[PDB]
Amino acid sequence: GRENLYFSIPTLRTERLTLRPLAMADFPAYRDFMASPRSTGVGGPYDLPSTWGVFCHDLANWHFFGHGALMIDLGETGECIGQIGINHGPLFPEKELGWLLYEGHEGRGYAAEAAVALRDWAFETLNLPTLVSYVSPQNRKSAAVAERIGGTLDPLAPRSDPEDLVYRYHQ
Repeated sequence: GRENLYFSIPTLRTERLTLRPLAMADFPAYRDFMASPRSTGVGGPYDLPSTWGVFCHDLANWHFFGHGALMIDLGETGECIGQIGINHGPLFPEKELGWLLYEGHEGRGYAAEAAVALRDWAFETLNLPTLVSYVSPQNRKSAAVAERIGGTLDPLAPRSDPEDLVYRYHQ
């Protein structure tokens, strides 16, 4: 006669990767990257306050928008090799897909694999009408990844830096 009347951030799996929520343990390697010349292709290097602000933006976007950054781990091993994310808020004119890999992990298709997974998740689960990536015109590596995952340059797209390129993705 009784009745039952009373009733988060994703972890995505790809072929080779686990894309999972940010944790404080991740900050040291992230800061190492962001302080270094390696980061020039994501607008770096950055000072510590700026690095902390981006890391917090990366996590907080989930709460605010239902999308955000995920750390990239290899398989079930827990080895963290970089980050993939979708960004919005006052610093991004449109919802924006970005990625980075730590030193030693390029050339194995990891960035594209992570980007495809989060891109598809956004289009499928969030039903986003579009998605972009902001890429500096000298950044060959990011331009190649963007184009591979189906991005096309959009010269009319808004952007915070007039010298940036904008890749746009669809469907």
